[PDB]
Amino acid sequence: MLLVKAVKVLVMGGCMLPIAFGALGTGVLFAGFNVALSRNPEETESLFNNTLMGFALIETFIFMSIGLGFFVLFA
Amino acid sequence: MLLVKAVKVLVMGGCMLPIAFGALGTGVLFAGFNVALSRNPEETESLFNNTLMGFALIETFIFMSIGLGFFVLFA
Amino acid sequence: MLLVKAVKVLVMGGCMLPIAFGALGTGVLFAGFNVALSRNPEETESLFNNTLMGFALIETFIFMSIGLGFFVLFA
Amino acid sequence: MLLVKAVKVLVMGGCMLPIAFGALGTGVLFAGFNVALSRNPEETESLFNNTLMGFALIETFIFMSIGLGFFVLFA
Amino acid sequence: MLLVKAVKVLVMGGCMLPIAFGALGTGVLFAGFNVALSRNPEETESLFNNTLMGFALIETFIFMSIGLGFFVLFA
Amino acid sequence: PVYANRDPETWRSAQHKYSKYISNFKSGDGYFCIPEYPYAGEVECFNFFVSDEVWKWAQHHGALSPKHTFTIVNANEKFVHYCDSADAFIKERLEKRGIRVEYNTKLLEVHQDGQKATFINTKTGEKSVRDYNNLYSIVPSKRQEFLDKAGLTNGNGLLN
Amino acid sequence: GFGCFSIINYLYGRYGYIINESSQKRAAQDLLDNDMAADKILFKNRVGAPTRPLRSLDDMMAFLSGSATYDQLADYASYNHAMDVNQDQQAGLDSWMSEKDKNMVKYYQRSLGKKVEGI
Amino acid sequence: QMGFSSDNPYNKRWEYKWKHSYYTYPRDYEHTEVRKPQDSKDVPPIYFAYYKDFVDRWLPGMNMWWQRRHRIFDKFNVYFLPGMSLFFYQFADLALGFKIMAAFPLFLAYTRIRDKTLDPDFKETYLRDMIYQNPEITKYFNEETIHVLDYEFEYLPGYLCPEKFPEYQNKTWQFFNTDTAQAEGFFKFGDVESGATMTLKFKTMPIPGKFRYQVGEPFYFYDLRAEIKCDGVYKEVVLVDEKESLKKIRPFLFLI
Amino acid sequence: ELEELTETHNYIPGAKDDVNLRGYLATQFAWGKKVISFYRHPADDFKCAKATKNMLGR
Ligand SMILES: CCCCCCCCCCCCCCCCCC(=O)OC[C@H](COP(=O)([O-])OCC[N+](C)(C)C)OC(=O)CCCCCCCCCCCCCCCCC
Ligand SMILES: CCCCCCCCCCCCCCCCCC(=O)OC[C@H](COP(=O)([O-])OCC[N+](C)(C)C)OC(=O)CCCCCCCCCCCCCCCCC
Ligand SMILES: CCCCCCCCCCCCCCCCCC(=O)OC[C@H](COP(=O)([O-])OCC[N+](C)(C)C)OC(=O)CCCCCCCCCCCCCCCCC
Ligand SMILES: Nc1ncnc2c1ncn2[C@@H]1O[C@H](COP(=O)(O)OP(=O)(O)OP(=O)(O)O)[C@@H](O)[C@H]1O
Ligand SMILES: [Mg+2]
Repeated sequence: MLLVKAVKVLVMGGCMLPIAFGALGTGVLFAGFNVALSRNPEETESLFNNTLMGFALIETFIFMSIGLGFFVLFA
Repeated sequence: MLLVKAVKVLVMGGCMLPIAFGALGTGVLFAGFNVALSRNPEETESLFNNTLMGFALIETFIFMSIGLGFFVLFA
Repeated sequence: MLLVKAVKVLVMGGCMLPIAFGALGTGVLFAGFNVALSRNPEETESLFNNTLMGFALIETFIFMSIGLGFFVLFA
Repeated sequence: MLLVKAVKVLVMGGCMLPIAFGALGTGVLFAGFNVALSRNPEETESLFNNTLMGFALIETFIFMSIGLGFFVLFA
Repeated sequence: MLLVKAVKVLVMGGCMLPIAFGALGTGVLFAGFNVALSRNPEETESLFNNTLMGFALIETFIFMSIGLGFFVLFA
Repeated sequence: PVYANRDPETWRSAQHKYSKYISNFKSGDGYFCIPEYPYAGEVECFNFFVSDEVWKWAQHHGALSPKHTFTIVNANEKFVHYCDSADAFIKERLEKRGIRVEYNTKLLEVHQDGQKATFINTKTGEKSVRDYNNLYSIVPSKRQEFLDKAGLTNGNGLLN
Repeated sequence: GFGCFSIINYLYGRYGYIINESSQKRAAQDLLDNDMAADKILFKNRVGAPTRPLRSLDDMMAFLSGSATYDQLADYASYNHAMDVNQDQQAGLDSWMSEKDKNMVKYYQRSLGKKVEGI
Repeated sequence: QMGFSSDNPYNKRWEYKWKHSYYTYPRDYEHTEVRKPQDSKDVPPIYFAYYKDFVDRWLPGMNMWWQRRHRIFDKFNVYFLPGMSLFFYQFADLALGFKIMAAFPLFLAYTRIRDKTLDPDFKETYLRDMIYQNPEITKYFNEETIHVLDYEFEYLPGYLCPEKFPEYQNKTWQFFNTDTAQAEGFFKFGDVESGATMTLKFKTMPIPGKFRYQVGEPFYFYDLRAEIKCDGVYKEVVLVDEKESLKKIRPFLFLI
Repeated sequence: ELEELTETHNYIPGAKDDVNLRGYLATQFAWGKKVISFYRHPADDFKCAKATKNMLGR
């Protein structure tokens, strides 16, 4: 009873792990964009759209995690 | 009994580890796509296609684990 | 009660993990901005803008965790 | 008895660790294929095949782990 | 007795750590092969043979671990 | 629809014609040709037992037309020369399954335009031409002269 | 798939006891046999709380293999007053307990809605 | 024969193909001549748009199913799927899984009825490319001067002669199909330049192509004959002969 | 002509004008500078979709 509830809240903390990797994966993504941009700035628009697009899919998993987080915490 | 139940819900939290690596693997893949795009923007099609195809396999493992999670949580 | 609070505050400590990864991703982001600037300094302002833009998406994840942290700490 | 059983289900959760690494290793491999494609896109079929081949070897370890999981879970 | 048995089962799960690192190491090796292949595709046969050879050396440690696991699991 | 026992060197990884011999046999006359001994692939290339079972299912639901003919064109008088017990089982199982065989006949020519296969009965020396729609043949061998110029081979062309 | 999964899940509800009712009766008495064995080998303080489960290896296994062991210890730690007393015991303030004080946890369990006897 | 046909007089062989962008249906059917204001009815009656959609979309669609009802009366559609729907309908109140397994065989029957009742549409662009390659036809006919006088194309009913096509004497295939899936028709052509006319008779059957389970061409012309007629010259062209085409390829025998 | 655009629901300004000069003046500083395509109706949708051996129709 009290033990399982303590584990449920504990797992809810684990969801903050992707939130960490998402930050690193984000900086890495824009780190490459600056290099890719300095390499060929004529095609900035294409790089830019693909840049933000990837970011969307990145935080998508992050949001997905929070779902599972509250699920086990309440289901 | 009650503890094994606590471990089951705990394992479900561990399933959020691929979610973290999947985010990093995504930013890394899109980070390379940017560079690979600047190096040769003529072949946007192939590069862009192979990108999402890779993203598919990446997230495939993610949801595979989620299934494994609920499986152990109820079996 | 306090025990559940003890694991809540324990989770609240986990929020400092993205705060850690956010620092590394930041260093990586500005690292690429520097080398990328050297190869094509003609577009300094462009790189600079996208640099700070990425650091914002980093804190987006950071503040998100702190929100999730304080929430589960009191909910 | 039940203690060992708790470790059985715990080891079962540990099998999701290669799943996380398999996801990251996938993006890294395809990220290189993207760059390798822009470099010399004449060998698409060759490079493309080697990519999927290597990936197949990854899932081999993945399925190997899962098999190992159920084995220790029931033996 | 029952405790040391649980640790025996626990160590059996630890063998999946090289499995994860081996999966990631696979993408890295194949990534180097693809990129190195595009730079010099005339000698694909040489690079290709060396690739699988390295992959074999990887599974050596993999099997070594599982061997070690089953050993301590019963010895 | 002409198939063989090995793949040529002009095919890439995207060609899978070898796998269509059994699948793409919707109708027509089929021939399984065996060259003159000595040849390579005596028992490791006999796929007329798996094809019969797969082609038995096609006739059940109509994928394979009922008016088809599959016969084994064996240039040699026996399948396994150095094992009678093995050859007896094959010839015995071919009859139980319902397959027809023609001995002393070897393939001689293949017309890719009209799908004509010229056969010849070495025993009688009488050749014929027969329409085919799915043809499989084990590649025939050939003795090399440099081994005969040195006086090493004996008869058929094998080393003594 | 939805049709078959919803059907077999129904059959497993209606039927199913034909092959699993034995494993439930076994675990039912086993969950009681191991609980009765825990009360035999476990350190209970002046209140019915297993405060020393790690006293020996046999106690660690009995505490985990029990059902009520988690509750008797969780309810004792979740009672603010009971821990305020222990915090005073550690400082040097202790005395004898009456039969009513010994059941401070049973009263706390009853208040939450538990079914506890021996008041 | 064209199954989907309304009271509209123009473009009969295109009625089911043409997808109009109209919000509702026109007040009157396409006029064959100029009429008077009193010949039509201003401010049509109430509920007219709903009436038109019934007599111009629903009714010609049901006449198609009724015209080609002989192609769906097989043991699979008539006995198997309804019986499978009733077995699970008795348990629909026990759980949701039975409702699904009781409705699936009905949606499956509609799909087979839907696909089987459609008018047989062959790849007409492959046909015109075939005849415009023949010099004896292009001698009198050209696309910029050719016009269609009549068109007929319909499935052949029942099983065919069990000597020319022994494939259809299969009890397993008959359990799913009551027809052959073959079609026969003709094409009345005319050339406004040379004044020539010809009747392009053709027979079709589904064939397998290059794959194991999928059909290659559901309408393959194994017989294509043209009886050309000009001012005073009569020619007979044979683009595809059946005696030579049936020796190389056989029908497909659709299942489901 | 204005009634024709309304009764046909061609309420996208400048769709039937070969040179929608009014559309260029409003987009002189717009992001993604573009004018409506000629004779574009607000109801037509030419969207397609295909399934390939790969996912997402690729
Ligand atoms: C047992 C109790 C009964 C339960 C109630 C069941 C209600 C059944 C009737 C209402 C539903 C009808 C289906 C509507 C959905 C299809 C819409 C449509 O019409 O599209 C036509 C479509 C038209 O094709 P289209 O819409 O794709 O467009 C064609 C091409 N263009 C657009 C260019 C013109 O045709 C068909 O779908 C085939 C005919 C559909 C058959 C529908 C069932 C009719 C049932 C008739 C019953 C007769 C006996 C009983 C009644 C006797 C009367 C006295
Ligand atoms: C107690 C209630 C019983 C209800 C029965 C189940 C009916 C479904 C539930 C009620 C919903 C009713 C309102 C929905 C209206 C339909 C909406 C729709 O999208 O349909 C468009 C569809 C259009 O389908 P379509 O395939 O022609 O085109 C659409 C293509 N896609 C999907 C890509 C867009 O038309 C239909 O109506 C199909 C469903 C009809 C269901 C008829 C069930 C009986 C099957 C025929 C019996 C044949 C028996 C065989 C006998 C032997 C042969 C002689
Ligand atoms: C005021 C009361 C009523 C308000 C109602 C709302 C009015 C909204 C006003 C119109 C907003 C239109 C926004 C369009 C943005 C497009 C910009 C663009 O073309 O990208 C060019 C950009 C930039 O190119 P650019 O050349 O046009 O601009 C360059 C910008 N500078 C000068 C800074 C360099 O490049 C791209 O193509 C990227 C495309 C990304 C598109 C992301 C936006 C998607 C959102 C639209 C979909 C929403 C659908 C909602 C449907 C809901 C249905 C329920
Ligand atoms: N290459 C294609 N690419 C995209 N869509 C296609 C393509 N071919 C067909 N389609 C769609 O599939 C529909 C059916 O094609 P189909 O060939 O049967 O039309 P058709 O009018 O009968 O041609 P034909 O006059 O040669 O008989 C078409 O209306 C079209 O919307
Ligand atoms: Mg057509």
